[PDB]
Amino acid sequence: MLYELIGLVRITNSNAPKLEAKELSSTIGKLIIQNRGVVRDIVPMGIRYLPKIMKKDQEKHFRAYHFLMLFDSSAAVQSEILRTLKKDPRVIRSSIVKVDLDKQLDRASSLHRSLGKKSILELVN
Amino acid sequence: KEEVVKYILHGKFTKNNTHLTFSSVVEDKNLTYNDTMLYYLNLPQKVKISLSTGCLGFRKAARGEYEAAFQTSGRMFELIKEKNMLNKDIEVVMDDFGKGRAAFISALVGKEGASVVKKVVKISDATKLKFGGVRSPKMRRL
Amino acid sequence: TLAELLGRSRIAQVANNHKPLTYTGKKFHPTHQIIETKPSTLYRQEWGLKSAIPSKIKSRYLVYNDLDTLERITTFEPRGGTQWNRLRFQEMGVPIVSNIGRQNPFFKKFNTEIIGTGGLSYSLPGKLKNSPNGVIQRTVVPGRILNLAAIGGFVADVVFFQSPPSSFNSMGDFIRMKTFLFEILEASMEKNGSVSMHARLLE
Amino acid sequence: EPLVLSKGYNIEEVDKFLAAIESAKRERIEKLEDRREAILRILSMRNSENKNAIKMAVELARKEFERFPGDTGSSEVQAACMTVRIQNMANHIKEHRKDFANTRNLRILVQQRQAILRYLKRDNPEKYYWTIQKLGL
Amino acid sequence: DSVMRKRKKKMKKHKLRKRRKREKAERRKLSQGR
Amino acid sequence: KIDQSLSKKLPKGTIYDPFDFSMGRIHLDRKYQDIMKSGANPLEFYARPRILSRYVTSTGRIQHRDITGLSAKNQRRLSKAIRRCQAIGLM
Amino acid sequence: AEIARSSVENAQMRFNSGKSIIVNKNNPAESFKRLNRIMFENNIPGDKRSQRFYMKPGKVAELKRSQRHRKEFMMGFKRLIEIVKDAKRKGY
Amino acid sequence: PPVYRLPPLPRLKVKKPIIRQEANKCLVLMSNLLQCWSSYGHMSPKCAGLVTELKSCTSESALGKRKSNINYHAARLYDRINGKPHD
RNA sequence: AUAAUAGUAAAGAUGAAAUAAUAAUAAUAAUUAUAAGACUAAUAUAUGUGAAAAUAUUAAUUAAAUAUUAACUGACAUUGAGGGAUUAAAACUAGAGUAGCGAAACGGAUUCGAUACCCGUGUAGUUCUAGUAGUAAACUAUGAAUACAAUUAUUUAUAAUAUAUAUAUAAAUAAUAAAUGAAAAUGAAAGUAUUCCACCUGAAGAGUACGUUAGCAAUAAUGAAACUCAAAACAAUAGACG
Ligand SMILES: [Mg+2]
Ligand SMILES: [Mg+2]
Ligand SMILES: [Mg+2]
Ligand SMILES: [Mg+2]
Ligand SMILES: [Mg+2]
Ligand SMILES: [Mg+2]
Ligand SMILES: [Mg+2]
Ligand SMILES: [Mg+2]
Ligand SMILES: [Mg+2]
Ligand SMILES: [Mg+2]
Ligand SMILES: [Mg+2]
Ligand SMILES: [Mg+2]
Ligand SMILES: [Mg+2]
Ligand SMILES: [Mg+2]
Ligand SMILES: [Mg+2]
Ligand SMILES: [Mg+2]
Ligand SMILES: [Mg+2]
Ligand SMILES: [Mg+2]
Ligand SMILES: [Mg+2]
Repeated sequence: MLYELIGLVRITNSNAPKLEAKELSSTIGKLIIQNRGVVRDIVPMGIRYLPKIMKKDQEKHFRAYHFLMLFDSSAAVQSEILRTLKKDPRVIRSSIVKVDLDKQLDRASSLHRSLGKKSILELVN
Repeated sequence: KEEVVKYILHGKFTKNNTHLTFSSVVEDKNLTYNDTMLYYLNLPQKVKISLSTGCLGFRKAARGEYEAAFQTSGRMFELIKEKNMLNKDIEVVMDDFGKGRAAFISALVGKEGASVVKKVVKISDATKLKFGGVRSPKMRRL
Repeated sequence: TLAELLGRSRIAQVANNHKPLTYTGKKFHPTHQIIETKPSTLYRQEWGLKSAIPSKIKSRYLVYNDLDTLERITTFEPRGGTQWNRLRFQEMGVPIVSNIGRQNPFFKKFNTEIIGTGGLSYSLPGKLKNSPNGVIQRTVVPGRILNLAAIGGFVADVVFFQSPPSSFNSMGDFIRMKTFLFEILEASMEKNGSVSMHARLLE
Repeated sequence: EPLVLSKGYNIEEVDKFLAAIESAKRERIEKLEDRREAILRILSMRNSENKNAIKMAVELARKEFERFPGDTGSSEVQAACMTVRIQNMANHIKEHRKDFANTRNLRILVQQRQAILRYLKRDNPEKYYWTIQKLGL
Repeated sequence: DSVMRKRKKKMKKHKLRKRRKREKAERRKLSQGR
Repeated sequence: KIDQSLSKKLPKGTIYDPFDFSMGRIHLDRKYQDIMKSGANPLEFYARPRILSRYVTSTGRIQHRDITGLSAKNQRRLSKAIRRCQAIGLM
Repeated sequence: AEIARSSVENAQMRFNSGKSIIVNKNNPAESFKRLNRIMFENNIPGDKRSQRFYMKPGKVAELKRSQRHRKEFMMGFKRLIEIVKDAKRKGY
Repeated sequence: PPVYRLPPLPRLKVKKPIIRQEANKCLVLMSNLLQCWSSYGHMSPKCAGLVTELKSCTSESALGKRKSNINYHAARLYDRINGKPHD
């Protein structure tokens, strides 16, 4: 089951912002692969400012680093990945959402589909 | 240090009464980058002159009228002029669409708020609404 | 059969369209078939359509979309300005040639694009036009400056030696009132069917 | 079972197909193995939905019951197809007590099954009895 | 039923409810032990 | 000198008419006056606030189908996508 | 600190809501009018007015339906009168 | 676009024929004078001509100068313009 | 709601006023900072979806769902007494929860009076978890199914057309023809027909009493008679009245 992810990570360090994001991406990707899963794409997005001053437990955030991870897994695995994301202090907002494979097998991320490229083959070419 | 960046003119205009409030945005010139940026975003304010249209001797019902509201606005403007909080720029905000709101804006436009207008950088409404929330009172029969 | 006669007949001949009669966008060529009457037929309100047309219309020409609608009125507009633009263009006598090096389309599955000109000019470029005074080298045409110049039912790009201040700056945005003479250099026609004329202001 | 695939695939066939592709590429290792593993993970039952598993079970039931390869509406095969869904629906209900719409749906489904077995009994009694015995009824 | 006709029924229902309220202690006495 | 509202600027390649110079033409013009309409489900754009913000009022409200001028289904998809967006941080 | 200084109130502009406008010193009244228009478009005063009391959910649904109907009638009327005007213009 | 067909109505007619006439000159002058007297104290000679103009306007009567027939075309053409089905 | 900041005399309420956990113990308004519940702005049309109750912040899981083709089954169908399951709001029994609202109660107004309408405190209740109960203007006041009948306009989906055209289908929604109807009006049903179930036979008395069953209970279902009238009811008409 192809699940897209959107995590808005924390950026504490000013000079080197992407490090925490990169670590998060590594860890969640590691979890996925240990657990019968297959990460397809890890689309980065920019250091984008949040719409409002969004706050985690005993913290506050105005800017964050955004990224999509487009992975396959079981439902239980995914649910648990989501839970771990919710638990951790270095992400502000997390959101897993299903990508339906009833018609196709190759499906790109939501952003790529919006641009034009339906399958990841198109992106490759 | 205590540097006044700008003033904010707040006006809460309810059904029955107006509340005009002047306040200085006090920035200190003097830690993590994110924390500093957050501080810069939401600078502390200090109240300078509070005012409500009963302060101008309008008792009970007459304080829910713009005539009282207009007078209060004029008094506020006079206080601003005299007490000397006109050196930096001003930011107007409003609430709750009363009669007094209409009076306040008219006062600002006219000669009563002549000295203030030139420092007023931005008008910016901030009325509160609810996306569901607490249930309101039952609609009075009358 | 009747069906064959209907197919032949003059209402079937008018090719149908539901384009707006009021089109406030850019008009590069005619939208609708212009339809004239004779004066006699106008006098008894007959245009060769489904119904009689209102006696308020005194113009002989019109344009239409529907013979009859749900509103119980034919959708028409009493105007045939496009014929006059064509006639003006003919009078001006500036032959349209493709500025791109290509053969003239009139000589030698379906292509809906405009075959050369749309048929505003079937004139050929090689002719001169003599008169009592002599052979006309420069085509003299009166037009109006807008700010571009309106020259005989066409807007045209304009050029000059020096920009005249006395005529222009005296009435800055009432230049449309005063008619100025023009020397039309050439007329090119683009893919969209717009006639791109080029004139020169004479004084 | 451990190497069962979703989407109407078969693991033996998939491997053969991959080998054929490799041969074609050669004509025209670790990485290839990793890609194959990724493909298997994608097409595995345990990563896929329950719906695919149910569909597979229904297909299996049809294969078992079909009195010839073409027939799919055989009263017995219909009953068998109903049963798999009923089992799954029953399991769902056991998880979710107050889901009353889906209990109703289950109920309808077993009523339909009963009706078709009743029909089978009238038409062809021995066959009906055999079907019942198979289904555990 | 029009509204006017309904109003008689409503009134009857109200009267019945009142009677039940009145005869609560009496009803209780009657019910228990017999 | 004169304002822009009371003078119709005829484009370069266009045809005109005597009527076209008039006040009445200008009035007529005044009277008579996208990626989601193009034919792609708006629920691809839930990680694209920039594009979804076009279908939203200055405050943040979603615009009505009378305003936005969409197919009913396509409008509802757009609305869904917007709501998803604001559930996430982005938008 | 240096980084914060460099970010010269960049977020402050985009963070604020649409209920905000920069005043032209030549015409404050114009600015106020524009703000009022914006508020009207967003239906904020009308929303505020609605929120003063509670109305039973079926009753508010009925009201909403009635409003919708009224809207649709008005644009049907507009359509009709535009046709009438066209007919008048032409001669019908 | 979304067309909106009305039901069968008794009579197509503008509900209120607001004429939308221009505001009175005398009233405008009076408002201007009032605005001037807001500024510049009570009665300074900046508004010396304005007062005179107001007086001239309001000499014979307090106001200077003292209907839209759209019903006729709608009323006439309603039965035509209907998409009302046949009898 | 609590706390801090600075700041000054009223604030809050109403038709106008007061009473109150309002305020010279320093409030209200403002700006911050914590917590708590409960609700879900726009989109929205309840369009649609659901058997009906219902059902619009987001996501995931499991379940069910549309159309057209291909193949298969071979009348397996319809309706459905009894029966079964679900069934708004209020109510009740436990155990949490309790911001706002708010029966009752108390207080202030209003009034000749005011056990009210308005205002203030505000308990049950409203919220969740597990149940009980099985009623509502539970309404489209219209039981379900099938075959059929004259038009138009709207959308929605399907197919072909040479992706954007004008076409063929369905589906819904809105105007009607015919037909039906006490009329209002119904309009693919309140038409033409066929099938099956439920129910009605003057008004009062009465969905009352007695009885029985079920429920923790409130109650729910079942459901008479005497006595008394020539009444009682609906659609529409023209007035008078507001
Ligand atoms: Mg209260
Ligand atoms: Mg059955
Ligand atoms: Mg009845
Ligand atoms: Mg039903
Ligand atoms: Mg909503
Ligand atoms: Mg049945
Ligand atoms: Mg409800
Ligand atoms: Mg309850
Ligand atoms: Mg309780
Ligand atoms: Mg009370
Ligand atoms: Mg129950
Ligand atoms: Mg009852
Ligand atoms: Mg009942
Ligand atoms: Mg209901
Ligand atoms: Mg008839
Ligand atoms: Mg009959
Ligand atoms: Mg009707
Ligand atoms: Mg008995
Ligand atoms: Mg009972």
